[PDB]
Amino acid sequence: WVMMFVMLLIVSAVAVFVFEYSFTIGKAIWLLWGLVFNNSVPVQNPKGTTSKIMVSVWAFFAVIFLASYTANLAAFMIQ
Amino acid sequence: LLWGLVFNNSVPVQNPKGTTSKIMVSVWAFFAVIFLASYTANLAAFMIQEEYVDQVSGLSDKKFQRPNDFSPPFRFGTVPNGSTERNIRNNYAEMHAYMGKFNQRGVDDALLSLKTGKLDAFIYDAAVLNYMAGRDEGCKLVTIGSGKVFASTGYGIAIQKDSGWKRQVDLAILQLFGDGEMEELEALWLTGICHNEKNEVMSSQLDIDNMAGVFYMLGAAMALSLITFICEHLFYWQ
Amino acid sequence: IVTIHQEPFVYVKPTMSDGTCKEEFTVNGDPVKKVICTGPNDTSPGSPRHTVPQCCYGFCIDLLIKLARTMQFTYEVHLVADGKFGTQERVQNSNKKEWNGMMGELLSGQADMIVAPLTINNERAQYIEFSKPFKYQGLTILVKKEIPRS
Amino acid sequence: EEAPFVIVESVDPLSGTCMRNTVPCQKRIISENKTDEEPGYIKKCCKGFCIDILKKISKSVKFTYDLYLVTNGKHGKKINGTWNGMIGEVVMKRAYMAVGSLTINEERSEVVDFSVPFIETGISVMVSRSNGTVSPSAFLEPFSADV
Amino acid sequence: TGELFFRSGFGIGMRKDSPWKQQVSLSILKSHENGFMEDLDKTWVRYQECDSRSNAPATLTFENMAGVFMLVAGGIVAGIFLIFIEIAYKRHK
Amino acid sequence: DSRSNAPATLTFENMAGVFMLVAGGIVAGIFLIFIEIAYKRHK
Amino acid sequence: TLDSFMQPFQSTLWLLVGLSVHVVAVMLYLLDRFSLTLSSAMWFSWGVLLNSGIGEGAPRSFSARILGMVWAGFAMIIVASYTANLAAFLVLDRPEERITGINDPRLRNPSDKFIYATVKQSSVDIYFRRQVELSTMYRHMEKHNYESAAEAIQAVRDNKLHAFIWDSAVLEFEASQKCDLVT
Ligand SMILES: *[C@@H]1O[C@H](CO)[C@@H](O[C@@H]2O[C@H](CO)[C@@H](O)[C@H](O)[C@H]2NC(C)=O)[C@H](O)[C@H]1NC(C)=O
Ligand SMILES: *[C@@H]1O[C@H](CO)[C@@H](O)[C@H](O)[C@H]1NC(C)=O
Ligand SMILES: N[C@@H](CCC(=O)O)C(=O)O
Repeated sequence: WVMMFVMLLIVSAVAVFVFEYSFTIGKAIWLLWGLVFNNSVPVQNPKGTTSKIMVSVWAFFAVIFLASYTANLAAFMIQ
Repeated sequence: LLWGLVFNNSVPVQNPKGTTSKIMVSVWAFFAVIFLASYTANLAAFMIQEEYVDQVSGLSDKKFQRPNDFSPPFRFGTVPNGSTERNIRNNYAEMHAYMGKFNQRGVDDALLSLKTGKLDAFIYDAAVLNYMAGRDEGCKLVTIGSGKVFASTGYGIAIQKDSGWKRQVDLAILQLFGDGEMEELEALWLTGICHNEKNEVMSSQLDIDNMAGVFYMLGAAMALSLITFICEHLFYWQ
Repeated sequence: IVTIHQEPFVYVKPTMSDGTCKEEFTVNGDPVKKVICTGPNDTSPGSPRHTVPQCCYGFCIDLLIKLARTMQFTYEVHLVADGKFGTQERVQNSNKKEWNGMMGELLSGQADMIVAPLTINNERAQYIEFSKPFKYQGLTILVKKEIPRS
Repeated sequence: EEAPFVIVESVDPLSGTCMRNTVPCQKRIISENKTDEEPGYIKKCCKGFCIDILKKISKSVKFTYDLYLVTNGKHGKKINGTWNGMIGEVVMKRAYMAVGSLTINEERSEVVDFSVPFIETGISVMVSRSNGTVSPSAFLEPFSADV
Repeated sequence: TGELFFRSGFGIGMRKDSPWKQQVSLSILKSHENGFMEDLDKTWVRYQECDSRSNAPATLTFENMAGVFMLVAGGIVAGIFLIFIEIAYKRHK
Repeated sequence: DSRSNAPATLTFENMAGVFMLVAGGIVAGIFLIFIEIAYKRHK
Repeated sequence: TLDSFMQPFQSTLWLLVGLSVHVVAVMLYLLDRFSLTLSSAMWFSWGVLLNSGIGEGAPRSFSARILGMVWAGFAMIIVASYTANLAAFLVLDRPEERITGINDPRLRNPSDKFIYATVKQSSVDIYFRRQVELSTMYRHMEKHNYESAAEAIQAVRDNKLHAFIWDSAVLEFEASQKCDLVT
């Protein structure tokens, strides 16, 4: 949990650095926190090629992390 | 919107207005969560209780009658100078020659060739192969189906013709059968380790062989979409 | 020939009003070979002690036809009276013992062969001759399974 | 000799004989080629599934025997009108009975007289269980097209 | 349920002084090597009409999960019965 | 303590391969963001 | 070994899905101008598989409005099969054997590839050399016996012994203090 939270903060800092090339840190961390707990919360997406690729790679992280959690939990309830 | 809401809402959509629209979409959204959660759970149950299938169906398969009509030909053979060779020779000639061009020298050599990929199938006696399948380093070797003979016969004692001990031997064998000694002998000498209940081997590939249905469905869908496109174009042109 | 009512081996169906057996085909359009059986009536030979012709077909009926063509002999199949397989009992508390059913009808001279799923054991092998086995099986237990509830 | 029915081993090097619960069997050896060697046998020990049945038969009906091993061919084959192996030995009368994994068939039942069978057998095919399975429509195994 | 015990086969009973007792045993062994008794087995004994199983993965049908279909319909009918109340809510309040 | 099923909780190094993917993409992206910045200047 | 990316799907499936996403993307572009911008096709085709909201592109033509619905339905099947397959790894394991006890086929018929013994001059020896059904097991056991109970347990740890028969009061104490053995 903390091992992914530190990388979340790193990605937020990278997005802040890319923003140089109204996107503050609050919306960034909100979007990056919602994207991994099933994106449900209304959020605003950034602009340009850099923002789009950073969010797409983070979105692939979320799909794999969420699918292995439900599978592991199912194994514990069955055994 | 109503089609996207049930296949994981991903597609950009616009929501309606007012109290009526909001309540109708919220009740439909609850339908989607329950329908999607029971699908993954049911699919997981099928993969955990799946069951394998045999490669061939017996000696009357297409691979044994027409070996050249496939991939690099199927390799099967037996050891000569026995009863199975005499049985195969009188019923199948081309198959007899094809399996005789792949002769062997023993049971252990045949098992080694089958384990080292140098052979695909081995035809021999039933009890010997059952014993070899029930006693192996691991349970890699198996018999087709679940254990089945094709030429029913049994082991007997060869005595001289027109003798006087045949009736006594038969009566003694039937008495041993009626007392229960055969079960003890088979439990002592004919026991096995492998050949348990055929559970799943927990396959770890899910390659194109299993996942071709979704690609076929996508191809059919895109073909139908192109057909509808050209039909609408021809209708608008007229 | 003497047979017994066994569903996987011998079917016993009544004849029509004409007297012959009705035709019947299999799933691949080939005719089924039947024969004219003659045994007891429907219920039992006890009160209605009379015989009526019937129809026979099954696993043990088409096997006798193959033996009749290879060995070139004629047969006349009928059903056992009491409906038993055969066992040795005591008769009126006497010093002698006798068989019954299909086993006691062959030794009495009322039959020549027994085409039926008769189990080869040690007690019956001391009086008659059995041939090589035509079907390998054994004993098991038959029970009723439960229904699951989701 | 077979894998589960007739096991052949060596005698005890301490006492020079076979262990208990076994049967002493004697195979002959031919080493010389230019000259004919006098009859010389070795002493082995035979046991297995058929040996216990033979012991029980010999205990039921009183008779004595002396096992030995075949050296002419294997189970029996008819070559140019002459039977080899155990089938040929019983036919030219040097053996009286043959015990082992001999299967009753029509070609051999015209020169010998088999007994009631004590175990069932036949023809089978052995293949190696591959890592694959069967699941072409696993995605359609869930809810049918009605829902 | 269970394994097999007292394994003995079926045979044809004939009297001891029968001349046919030798020609019958030579015809049964001949019908086991040419495939004659396997046509008789797949015709009468082997059409297995109802398959058995232990795990039996069962696919859910319409009536299996029909309770979830009822929820959408119920909500929609109550919603109009409630939409009219909502329409009257904007007129009175 | 012994067991047969032994439900094992996944640790950090157990699924560390997925953490590497985000970092790798981010470093290549700047090495690619500079190329993207030069892409707007030259093209 | 938790091959996160390589365990559920094979190496050939990851490349076939990654190539089919471009086939549907450029198809939506051709279905627009024949009845979206070069950039709309790229995100919208990737915005449904990765489950992320990027851009506002949407097919306007009726001919492309049906291709997208099947495209969305194809991503849910992959994710549902991804989780279901991953759940088969942690519940199903390889069938172990482990000697069932004294009636095991490996002990009744001993060979030269399985070694088992006990301590010499104890009451385990008297139990085996007294019954006649245990004659074939005693001869194979007599030639491998050790001197004490502290040297035979170490042999099992160094893979020089296969099985060791002793009292349950002592063998259940080493199995609890040494987590690499089992009874
Ligand atoms: C099957 O029997 C034949 C006999 O016809 C065996 O063939 C001979 O093999 C021996 C052993 O090397 C040679 O000494 C002979 O010269 C061979 N004779 C002929 C005519 O080829 C054959 O080896 C046997 N095969 C098996 C597997 O037992
Ligand atoms: C076969 O017949 C006899 C022995 O049975 C012999 O004289 C003849 O030479 C043999 N021929 C061959 C080819 O074996
Ligand atoms: N039992 C066979 C040999 C083994 C086999 O052919 O499978 C025989 O006596 O001829």
